[PDB]
Amino acid sequence: KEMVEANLRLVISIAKKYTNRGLQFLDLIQEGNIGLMKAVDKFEYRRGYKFSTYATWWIRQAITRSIADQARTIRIPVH
DNA sequence: GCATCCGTGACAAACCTTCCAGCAAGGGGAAGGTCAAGAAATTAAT
Repeated sequence: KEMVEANLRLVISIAKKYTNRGLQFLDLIQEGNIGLMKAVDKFEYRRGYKFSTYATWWIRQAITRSIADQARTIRIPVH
């Protein structure tokens, strides 16, 4: 909880590059929230990296997944 | 018990799984479509 609450600035700073008129801001924010929640258990911090750098890829994956599944009436898949 | 603030009308990029249609070059099963034999039903001799 404190890990995901200390890094909401990460999702609200990464959600600037995908602010198109397909979805609202809050859906992308809460999809990046579950992407960061997956990155918490996928972190494995013993390599010596920061959480923002590895969490950026997971949150961008969740953002692309939300813009692929949602933001379109005809649901076109992610590929 | 009185002044004052909101509804509401306005002709990215790779990575990996399952699932399904095509072209070989066609055969076979299920299901539905047409030809030559004998049997019903009519008539011209008493």
